[PDB]
Amino acid sequence: NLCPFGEVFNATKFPSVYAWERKKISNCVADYSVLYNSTFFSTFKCYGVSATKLNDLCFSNVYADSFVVKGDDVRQIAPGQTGVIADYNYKLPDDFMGCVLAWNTRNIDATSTGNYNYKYRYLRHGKLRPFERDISNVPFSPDGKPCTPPALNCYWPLNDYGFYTTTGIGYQPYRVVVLSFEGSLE
Amino acid sequence: STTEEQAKTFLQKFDHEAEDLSYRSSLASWNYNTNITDENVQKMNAARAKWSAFYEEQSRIAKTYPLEEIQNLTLKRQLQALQQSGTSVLSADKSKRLNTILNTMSTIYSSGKVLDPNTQEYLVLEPGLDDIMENSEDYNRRLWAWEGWRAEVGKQLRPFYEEYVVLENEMARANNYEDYGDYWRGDYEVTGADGYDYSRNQLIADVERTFAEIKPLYEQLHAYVRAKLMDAYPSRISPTGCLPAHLLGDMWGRFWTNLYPLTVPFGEKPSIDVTKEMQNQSWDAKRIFKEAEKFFVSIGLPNMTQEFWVNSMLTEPGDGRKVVCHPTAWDLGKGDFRIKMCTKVTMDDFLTAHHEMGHIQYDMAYATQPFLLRNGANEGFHEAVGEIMSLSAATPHYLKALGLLPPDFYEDNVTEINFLLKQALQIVGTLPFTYMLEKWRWMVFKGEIPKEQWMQKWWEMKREIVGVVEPLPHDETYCDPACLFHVAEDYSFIRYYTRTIYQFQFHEALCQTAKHEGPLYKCDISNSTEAGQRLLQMLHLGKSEPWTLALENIVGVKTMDVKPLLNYFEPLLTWLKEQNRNSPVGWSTDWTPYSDQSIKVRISLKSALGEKAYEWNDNEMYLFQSSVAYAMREYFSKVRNETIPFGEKDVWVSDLKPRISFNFFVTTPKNVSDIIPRTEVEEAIRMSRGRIN
Ligand SMILES: [Zn+2]
Repeated sequence: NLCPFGEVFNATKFPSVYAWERKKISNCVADYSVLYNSTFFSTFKCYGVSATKLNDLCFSNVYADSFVVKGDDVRQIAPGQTGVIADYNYKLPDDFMGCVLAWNTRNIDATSTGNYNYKYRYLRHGKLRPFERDISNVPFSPDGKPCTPPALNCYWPLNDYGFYTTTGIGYQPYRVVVLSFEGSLE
Repeated sequence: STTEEQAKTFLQKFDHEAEDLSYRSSLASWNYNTNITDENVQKMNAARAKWSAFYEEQSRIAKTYPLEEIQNLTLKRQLQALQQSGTSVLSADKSKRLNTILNTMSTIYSSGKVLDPNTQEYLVLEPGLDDIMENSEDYNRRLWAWEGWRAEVGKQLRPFYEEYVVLENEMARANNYEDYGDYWRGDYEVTGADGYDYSRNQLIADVERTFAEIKPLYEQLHAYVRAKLMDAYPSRISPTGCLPAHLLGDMWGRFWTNLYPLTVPFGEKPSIDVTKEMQNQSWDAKRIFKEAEKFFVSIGLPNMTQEFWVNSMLTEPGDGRKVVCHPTAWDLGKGDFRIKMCTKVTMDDFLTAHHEMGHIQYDMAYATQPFLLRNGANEGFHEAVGEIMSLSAATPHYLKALGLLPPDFYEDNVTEINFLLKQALQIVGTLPFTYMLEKWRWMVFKGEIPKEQWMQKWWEMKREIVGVVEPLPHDETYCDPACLFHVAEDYSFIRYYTRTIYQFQFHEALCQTAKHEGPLYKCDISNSTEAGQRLLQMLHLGKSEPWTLALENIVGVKTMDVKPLLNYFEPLLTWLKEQNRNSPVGWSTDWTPYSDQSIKVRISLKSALGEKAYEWNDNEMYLFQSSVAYAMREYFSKVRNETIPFGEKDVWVSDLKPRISFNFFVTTPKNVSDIIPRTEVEEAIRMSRGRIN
C-alpha cells in the first residue's frame, strides 16, 4: 500500500513538543515525491542522507515524530543542538539519519486571543537522551527536594506556548515532523 | 543549589510569564489607541493591571535572592532591574494617599482652563491656550493666557505638590536614597562595573559641567532673540535685560521654535520644504515608510519585518474609528514591532517616519537580550537614536538622492543659516530650561529650597540660568513649575537634557565613521554601512551593559560630552557673533516688565524690637494690598468718573522683604497686561499723607 504521509503532515492533531508522538511506517512503498517537490515546508534539513537519493534507497522503517514548536525553536531540532527543546523536550542523536520537516502553521495553531494548547518543558533534572520522552508534570525544585507549589523555588516544569497571529515568525507556531530511517546497517 | 542557581531558575519562570503578560498588556493598549471606545479602555486597563500586579508580586520574590551572592553579571543585572521596589516600601496609608495626590495632580492639569474676557467662553490648554502661546503675537493676549494658566492650574496644584514632595521623599529614603531627586538620578547609576561606575552625584556634576559650556552658545542665541523681540514688542522688553516669560513661543518657554517667524535670519529666502514635491510625485503614507526603510537598509540595519507592514497603522483609518494621532513606535513583544502614525504626505511626517523607525530598529536590535534587559541603555538613549535619524533625513544631500530636490540644487549660506537657527530655537533654547527646571526639583526634593522659597528660587534661577523674567510677580501661592505636564505628572525631566547631549555625540561619531568632510549639520550617514555597524554595537546591548560602556561602544568615551553639540552649531555661533556686534550679549536680573511702574514701600518699625507681643511678619502684609485697591477704586470713580471693582487681586507685590520693604503696583482687573502708571497711583498717595519721598 501507499505510505500514509497525508495522515501525518495533514493530521488535524499535532501533539505538544514534550509529549511528541511517533508513528511507525513500514510495509508500504515509500513515495516521498510530495515532500521535496512541494514548497510547503520551511525546512527540509536532511541528516546523514540526501533528499534526492531518498527515492533510490529503499527497504527501511520510517518513524514520524510529530510536534509543534515555536518559530525560533526549529533551530534546536538539529542533531547536536542545545536549548530547552533539545535538552528537555526532544533530542536528536549526533548520528541521526533522516530529514526534519517544519512548516509555519500560524493560520492553524495561532489565534487572535492566543492559543495556549501547546506546552514545552523548560525545567528538568538532566538532559533527555536521544529519542527519549518525559511526560511527567511533577513540580520542579533546583535542589531536587519535592515540594508543593505555589512556594519559593518550586515551579511547574511545563509552560504553555502563547501563539498569536500577530507575533513575528520566530514566535509563530511551526509543525515539525521528524523522519527517522532504518539504516542499511541494521 | 546555590542562590545564583535558584535566582537563575526564578528568572526563567519570570521571563516566560512576563513575556505573555507584557505582550497581552501591549496588545490591549494597541487596540485602544487604534480604536478608542469605552470597551477598549476596560480591556487596556485590565491587561495593564495584570502585568503591574504580576511585576510587583514578582519583584519582592526577586529580593529574596541577594545580589552579592550572584557571581554572574548577566543574572545580576536582571535581578537588579527586577529588585527595584519604588513605592512598595511605603505603608498602606501612605501609598494610598500618594496615589490620591498623583491622580489629583493629573486631574487638575488635565481639566485646567481659563475664561476669556469674552465671558461666555472657556479656553482649554489644547488647542485654545496653546494657539495663543504658539501663534498669537499680541503682548496683552499672551500675558492673559500665560498668567491665566499659572493662576488657575498652578495655584490649585500648590498644596498637592507640597504634600507630593513629602510623600515622595519618605519613599526614597525608605529605599535608602537621600531624597526623591536622588531616586530619580538612579537611572544613570552604575555600581557593579569597574571603571564604568556612574554615581547619582556624578550625574549632577556632569549636567552642571556640560551646561557651563552651552552657556556661551545660549547667551549669543538669547541676545539675538532678544533683539528680534524688541522689533516685535517695542518698549516692552529691555535691550540689556531678560526675556518676558510669555513671549517665548509657548506656554512654558520650553522651546523657542515658535519664535522662528519673528527671529528668522533671512526671511526672503524660503525653507527647504519638500512636502509639495512629494504631492507631485504621487507619494503616499506607505511610500514614506518604504523610503524610510531603505535609509536603514542602506547603513546595514535590518529591514522591517513583513509582520510590521500588515500590523502597523501607517495612516488614519478610512472607517469612522477614533485613533490617537500621536506618532509612536511600538515594541509589543514576541517579535511584534509596530508604528502608529496618522501619516500625511507632508515633509514633517516624512522626518517623523525616520524618527519612529529609529526606535523600531533599536527595539529589533536588543530583541535577543533577556526580557529584563530589553530596553535602552538609559532613559536618554532611546530618544537619541531616533533623533539622529531625522538629522540625516533632513539633509539636502538625502533629499536630492531621493529625487525630492532637483539635482542642480544650490544650498545657499542663507538657507543653511536659517536651518541652524531653526534647530537652535528647538535644541539649544530648551537646554537651559531643562537644566533649570530639573535643578529646581533636585533642590526642592533635597530640602535645599524651603517651601516658603519655592517661588522665590524658581524665578530667581529663571532670571539667572534661563535669562527669563516673570511678567508678573508670583508670590508663594503659585506653583509655576507644576503648570508643566511633566512636573505635575511625576516624570523625571533630565532625560530631555541628556538625550540632547547624547544625540550629537552619536551623530558626530557616526558622521566620523561615515568619513563626512565638512560641517556637521550637512552630514548624511546614508549608504555608509560602517556607520550602521558602529551603531549596532550600542543598539544590540540594550540594558545588558552599563550605559557608560554602551556609550563608549559608539562614541569612544564613557562620559557625557557637549563639544559635539557645540560643533553642530559652530556655523551658527560664528553668524550670531557677527550679528550681536552692536547688541548687548547677556542679561541683567534687575530689570522686570513691572519694575518701571513699581512703587517701593518703606516700612518704619515703630514698635519695640524683640517683642513677642507683635509678630509683624506675614499676617499683616495682605491688608495693604486690599487697602491700596480702595484708594485707587475711589480715585477712579471720583476723578475718572468710571467705576471699576478694584480688589486685592489687582494690587501686585514684588521683592517682599518682611518687616523691611516691598515693591508694589496695581493693574486694571482682567487687564493685567496694562499696569496703571505710578504717577496716577502716587497722585492717589499724595492725596493722603506722604509716607515715602
Ligand atoms: Zn520618539
